[PDB]
Amino acid sequence: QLNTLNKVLKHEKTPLFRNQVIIPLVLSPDRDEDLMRQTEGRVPVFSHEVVPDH
Amino acid sequence: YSPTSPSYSPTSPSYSPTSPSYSPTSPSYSPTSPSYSSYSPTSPSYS
Amino acid sequence: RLTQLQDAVNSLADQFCNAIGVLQQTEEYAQLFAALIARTAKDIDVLIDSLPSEESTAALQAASLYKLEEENHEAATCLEDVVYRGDMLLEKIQSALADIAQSQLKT
Amino acid sequence: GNRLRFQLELEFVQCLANPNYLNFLAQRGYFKDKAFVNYLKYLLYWKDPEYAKYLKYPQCLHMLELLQYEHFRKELVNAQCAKFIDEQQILHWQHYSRKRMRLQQALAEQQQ
Amino acid sequence: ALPPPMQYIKEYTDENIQEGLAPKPPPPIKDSYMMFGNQFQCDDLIIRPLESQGIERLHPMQFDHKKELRKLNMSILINFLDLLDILIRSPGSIKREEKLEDLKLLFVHVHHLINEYRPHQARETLRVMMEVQKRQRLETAERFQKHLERVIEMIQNCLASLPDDL
Amino acid sequence: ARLPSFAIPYAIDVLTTGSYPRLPTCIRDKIIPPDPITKIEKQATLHQ
Amino acid sequence: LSRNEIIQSYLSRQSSLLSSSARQLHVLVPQSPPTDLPGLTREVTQDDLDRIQASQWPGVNGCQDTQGNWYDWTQCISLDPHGDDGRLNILPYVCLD
Amino acid sequence: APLTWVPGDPRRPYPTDLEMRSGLLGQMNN
Amino acid sequence: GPFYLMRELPGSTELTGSTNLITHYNLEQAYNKFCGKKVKDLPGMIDLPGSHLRSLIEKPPILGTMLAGFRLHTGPL
Amino acid sequence: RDNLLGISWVDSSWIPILNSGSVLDYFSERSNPFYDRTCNNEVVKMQRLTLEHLNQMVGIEYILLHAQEPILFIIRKQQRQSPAQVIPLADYYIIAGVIYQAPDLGSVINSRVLTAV
Repeated sequence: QLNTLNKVLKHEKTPLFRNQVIIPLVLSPDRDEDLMRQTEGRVPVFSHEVVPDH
Repeated sequence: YSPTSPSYSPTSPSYSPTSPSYSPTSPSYSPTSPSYSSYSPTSPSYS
Repeated sequence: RLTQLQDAVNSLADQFCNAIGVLQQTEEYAQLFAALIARTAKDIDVLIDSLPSEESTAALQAASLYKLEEENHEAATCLEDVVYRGDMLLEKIQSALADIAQSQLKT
Repeated sequence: GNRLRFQLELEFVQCLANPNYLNFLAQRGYFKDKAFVNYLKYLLYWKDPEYAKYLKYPQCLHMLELLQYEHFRKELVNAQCAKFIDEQQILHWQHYSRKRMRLQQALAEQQQ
Repeated sequence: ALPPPMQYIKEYTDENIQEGLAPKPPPPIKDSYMMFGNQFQCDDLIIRPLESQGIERLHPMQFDHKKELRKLNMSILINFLDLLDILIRSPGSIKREEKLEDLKLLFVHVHHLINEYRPHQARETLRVMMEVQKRQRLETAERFQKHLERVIEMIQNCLASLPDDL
Repeated sequence: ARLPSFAIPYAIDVLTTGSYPRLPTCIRDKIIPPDPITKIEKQATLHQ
Repeated sequence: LSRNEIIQSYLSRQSSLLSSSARQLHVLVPQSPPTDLPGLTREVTQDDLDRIQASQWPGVNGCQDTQGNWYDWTQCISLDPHGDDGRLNILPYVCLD
Repeated sequence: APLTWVPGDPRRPYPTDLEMRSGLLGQMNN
Repeated sequence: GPFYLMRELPGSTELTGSTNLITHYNLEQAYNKFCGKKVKDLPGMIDLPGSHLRSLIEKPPILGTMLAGFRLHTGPL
Repeated sequence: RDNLLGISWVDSSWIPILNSGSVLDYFSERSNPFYDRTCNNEVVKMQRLTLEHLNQMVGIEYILLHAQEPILFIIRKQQRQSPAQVIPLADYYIIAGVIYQAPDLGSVINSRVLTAV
């Protein structure tokens, strides 16, 4: 279901996505409570390893 | 299984990498005259 | 100790370089720099006054290591010979406690 | 020749002391092959003193032993593994040295 | 450029993919030149290379490290005072380069003397440590001897215990 | 130019024994599972 | 490289002094013309081996100091060479854990 | 351990990737 | 020379920071005249000599008489 | 050259000498696969203390976009038709002295979904 649900939304009329480019602004070692809670506990404290990995 | 760190790991080379050439050895500048007219992303854990 | 001596020699220079730098770049600065240099120089002297001329290190070193090997062998023998007989105690003295236990349980 | 074999094997064993290279090999699937475990078993000749005399980076030998347990190679594919092992290695190293130094200095200064 | 994080497993492992008896044996102790890392790191060498190779020697073969280190400490303070003297008279004089070069020369001889001390310390450590080990073994043996007598003391205590019950 | 301290006990552990007794053991405790005892000590502990 | 701020300069004094540091100074060691192997060709005199193990040898087994306190290589010597409250603490030469 | 060793300090206990790349196993195999 | 160490004394020199150029080149009179003038300009002298362009003059510095006389006509108004 | 998104290039010797203009220089090197030996960015390596080469006349150029002093240094590839006219081509981001190409939104999502399916 969610494979097809996701796919239909994607192929429905939408702005071009290959256009946009994801770029990271800041990486800091300070403890992150917002980031962690938002990613449901996984991947916290946006370190250096995490941007090449993700 | 390990300390504060992204809770995810992958297959092998998220991206494969490469490298430059042997640096110790290389050429020279050989120039000529005009003729005649902050933080630290180091492994050491932060406090 | 030796790492401290090397760091002290390097610092003795640190206060020279720093002193001259400050100069080129008021009286209290020169006073404290002078005191710093003199203090660390005297510390380097009293630290050098430690490591000695020294002697042996072979002739006496070799003789001492050979004697130590012999004495280590003899001490190992003495400690084991005691140990074979030490473990001997617990071996059948715990079986004597088990004989008492067997006689008590058989009643 | 045997000289090139010796040199390449020495370089490889000294390189094995790197957790990054170990995670590299584990992710690339070199450990799963039954040829690499036999190569590791053959590489145990470095424990001899005549061979250990040429080892500049000695931290490898102990690591090599772990690679024989057959559970170290199944794990370590994770990057957190290399993270943790390099953390503990550098921590042991630097803390041992600087902590001995600082403890001696602080005790000498406080006792006076 | 073209190179990656080094070529991956090859050659010896290809050889190793065999069975029972087929793999090649270990290499012999190449007692000559090798290439670990990038440095040659060839065998047959000393610990503290003589300062004669690469630099001048301002110290005679008597080399009573303790006395010469004390002289070198003095030369360095006096040379600093002379460098200040070049600053009084002519900052641009040619001697300024020499004085700056001469003080560095002195700081290097002190490190060569420190390098003599490090083996003087290796030799002393090889000599001792087994002296502490020696004392610890004798003390552990005395403890066992005393413990056994005390265990025999317990044996005689048990003998007293039989009359103690009777 | 500064030369540093020798390995000393470390070099001794290197040349004589191979089992590195330095750094942390937590590596083995967290990554390698323990090897089980045979009947020799199974029943021995049983009787103690 | 300008530095020279009163605060920046003041940090330099404390850091440099910390690494470095009535005499309470070590007893002056007279030079020995004969050494145990080359100087006195005394080779091994069992006496020398006995002296190093238990006797107090001023420079082979320890540092004498003044006031009579004897500090062995393993021990750390606390001494006050300058006439000031601050005391040079010399850490152990051997430092065997 | 270096006296000045610091968290940013590059020197490390493994054989170091950079030394593996310039190392014979890395180049001679290629 | 058993002592060693013991390096060269610099030797006295006349070029020093001591002598101000006032004394070094004997311009002690130029500085006095400068101080006197400061206590007391070219534009003022020019405005006094005359009634009362500079960029054009700077740029210039960086870089048939009978017919001219007769050509006078068709002006002066 | 198979997939520029799946390549990473580095040089440990260059990593200690790194901060701002240094980044532009490292990218400028040559061996970096992303850097072209043609275009205009090659001729800025030939030019000296240039301060406006991308405007008056134009071409493919590489310019730093956002910078964090220790590690993060993002570079953008522009194609100018004329002065005051910029067309962004791609973005290459350098994390810890390791250069990657910024993944597209749609391309990354689709490939990773294919791995999941």
